[PDB]
Amino acid sequence: PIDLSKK
Amino acid sequence: PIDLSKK
Amino acid sequence: PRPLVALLDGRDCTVEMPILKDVATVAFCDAQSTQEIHEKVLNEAVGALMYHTITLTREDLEKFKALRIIVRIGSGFDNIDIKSAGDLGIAVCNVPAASVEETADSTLCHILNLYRRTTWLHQALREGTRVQSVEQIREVASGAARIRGETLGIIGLGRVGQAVALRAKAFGFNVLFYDPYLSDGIERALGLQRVSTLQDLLFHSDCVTLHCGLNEHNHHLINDFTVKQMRQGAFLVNTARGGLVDEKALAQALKEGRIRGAALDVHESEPFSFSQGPLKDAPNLICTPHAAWYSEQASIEMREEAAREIRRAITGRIPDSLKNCVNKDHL
Amino acid sequence: PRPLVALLDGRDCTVEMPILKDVATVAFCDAQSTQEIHEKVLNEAVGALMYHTITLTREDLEKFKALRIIVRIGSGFDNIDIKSAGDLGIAVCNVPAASVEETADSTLCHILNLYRRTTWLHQALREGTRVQSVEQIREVASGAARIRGETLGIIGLGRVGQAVALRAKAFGFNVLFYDPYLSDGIERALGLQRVSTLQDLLFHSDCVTLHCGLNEHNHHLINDFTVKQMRQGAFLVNTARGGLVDEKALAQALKEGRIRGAALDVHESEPFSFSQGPLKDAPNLICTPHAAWYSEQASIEMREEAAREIRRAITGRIPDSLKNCVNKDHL
Ligand SMILES: NC(=O)c1ccc[n+]([C@@H]2O[C@H](COP(=O)([O-])OP(=O)(O)OC[C@H]3O[C@@H](n4cnc5c(N)ncnc54)[C@H](O)[C@@H]3O)[C@@H](O)[C@H]2O)c1
Ligand SMILES: NC(=O)c1ccc[n+]([C@@H]2O[C@H](COP(=O)([O-])OP(=O)(O)OC[C@H]3O[C@@H](n4cnc5c(N)ncnc54)[C@H](O)[C@@H]3O)[C@@H](O)[C@H]2O)c1
Repeated sequence: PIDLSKK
Repeated sequence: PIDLSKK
Repeated sequence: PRPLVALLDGRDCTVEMPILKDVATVAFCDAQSTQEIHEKVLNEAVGALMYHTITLTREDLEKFKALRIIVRIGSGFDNIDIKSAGDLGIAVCNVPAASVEETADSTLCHILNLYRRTTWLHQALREGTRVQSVEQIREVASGAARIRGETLGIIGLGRVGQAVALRAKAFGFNVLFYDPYLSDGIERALGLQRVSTLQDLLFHSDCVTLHCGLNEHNHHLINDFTVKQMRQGAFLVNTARGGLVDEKALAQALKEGRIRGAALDVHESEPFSFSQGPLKDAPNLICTPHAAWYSEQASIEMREEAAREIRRAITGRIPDSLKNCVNKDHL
Repeated sequence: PRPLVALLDGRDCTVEMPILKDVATVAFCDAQSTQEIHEKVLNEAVGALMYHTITLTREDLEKFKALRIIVRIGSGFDNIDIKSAGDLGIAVCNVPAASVEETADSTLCHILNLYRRTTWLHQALREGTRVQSVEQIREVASGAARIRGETLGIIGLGRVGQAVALRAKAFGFNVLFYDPYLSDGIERALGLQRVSTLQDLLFHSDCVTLHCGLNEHNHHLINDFTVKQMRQGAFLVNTARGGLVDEKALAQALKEGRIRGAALDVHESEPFSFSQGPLKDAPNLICTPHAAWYSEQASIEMREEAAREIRRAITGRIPDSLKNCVNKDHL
């Protein structure tokens, strides 16, 4: 559920 | 083989 | 000396000829219409070879003076008033099963193209639909369902209908059929579930496919009323006769979504066109040019058969010399 | 306190979450590329969930500091260097068979769309192709062949391959397979013909379909050389791995006519596009967005499985606590 997408 | 098509 | 036989709706006798070359004067009219027929043909034609792209009502038949037998190259004889015909003294035959396989296969094909959406996937790519992540895959393919368990509703368990059931079970389908005029027990022999009313089938079906011969009772079998009897998002596959389905009711259902899809090889108005007709703008719709029966092998096969029937007549005696007659009890 | 697991090529953990909600910190990177991955993920990630839209070479793996296990959501683990991976101490698992049915069905579908040409018939009508007489039907459908008797050549008789053979026999196909690494006798159990060399199959096949796992030996299995080993007008169906077929050789064959058709769900360069690539202008060509596996049921099913594997690890012990590992013998 954590947005670990490179910005 | 006979062409009996209406003209 | 040699009776005359004419290929009403066509102009290719290359196959039939080798069989009627010495017992008849084969010619072609290619009359897409009942009136485009040559005069002398309606006058001196002992026999007649016809397909389906032309219907014959009593009004038409009574125009044939010397006609005594009509051979329908195919298993469908709904375009001919076999009754009024018989009462007129003209025997009508058909080719029982020369493309049963061709149709069974093509049918399961339309069923798979719906459940698997392989036809729309291709079409989609053909238009620039770019699919990168698995995320998009589930989107473009949003609709592809699992067949294992699904109940295949079959209406009409005839030659074709049965072939479909054999293939149907292979994919894990839960086949069940409906055929009022069918003998009792056949379901046991084939190990298939048999309902007694159309209402029951449409109620227990996720995918309904038509394989029944068109007639006076099943016309418009599928209508706004029977559609309400179907399930939500149910699939429809008609590779039998266009008169079986009410294009308007279906077009409405497809739009509303009460039917997740539809595959049609036969249509009310043939030739068919996505431009004109109720299905002018119907969602999830697959259509074929009434060619489910086609196959170079099946085509020649049925034509050689019809050719023999024409000869069993010109040489033998009507009707006790006909292997596949449909009005032997009407005259 | 709670190890970290990241969904490399994706951004939807709605399914996996309910299983890792209390044993891990699930997050998503949606890294379509190996470098688009978040820094901290490459630093603190005990486990990793990945699909196929991303490959991992030793050069990549050695970048993961805390990585100890990679779970491939699917049956394909060719995009991962399971070896270099194993030797690094990272276990790699896969979902053995969650969409075998989905693929088997979709495969037979592509096969039917070729033999029956139901996909092109529709497309044709969709463009205004008017079909009136039976004459035209044989023209637009010129190519539709009979399946009864045709020999279906199967390369790779695995989970999917076998499912295809069961369905194949149903349509009258004369199935025969080739699988070097397969145990002897299985052909008897399934009642199927088994050749010993790829040359033999391609020689006795009218339709060749690929169902073998891609690796170091079968890469470019189908090339200009092996194509010469195929029959004239033979069909090709690839729903396995794109590297299996040389798009250039096939594109050439299709054009020359040495291959009457081709169905592809997987391609060398994915995403696929009819605009770029060798098949830019290839005749008789059907393509799907690598979605033969898709099914709302199969999708969630495989994801819930991979989710368990990730937990059998974080909770159990590597590797004796993994039900579906692929490198248990490489480390
Ligand atoms: N799409 C095509 O190109 C194509 C290919 C083959 C045949 N035809 C059509 O296929 C259909 C079936 O062909 P077939 O060879 O199996 O025919 P059969 O061999 O005539 O099979 C049809 C079965 O339908 C049953 N039936 C009749 N009326 C019914 C009704 N109202 N409800 C339920 N069942 C009913 C019959 O008892 C019969 O067993 C026919 O309509 C025929 O005209 C079209
Ligand atoms: N198109 C898709 O979306 C999709 C769907 C399911 C699986 N996958 C692919 O499907 C293929 C088969 O899947 P599966 O689950 O049946 O796999 P298995 O279950 O891996 O079946 C493959 C079979 O191929 C055999 N094989 C390996 N190398 C071979 C070679 N060089 N020649 C002949 N046979 C060989 C194996 O011994 C095995 O029995 C794989 O390539 C996989 O990556 C893709």
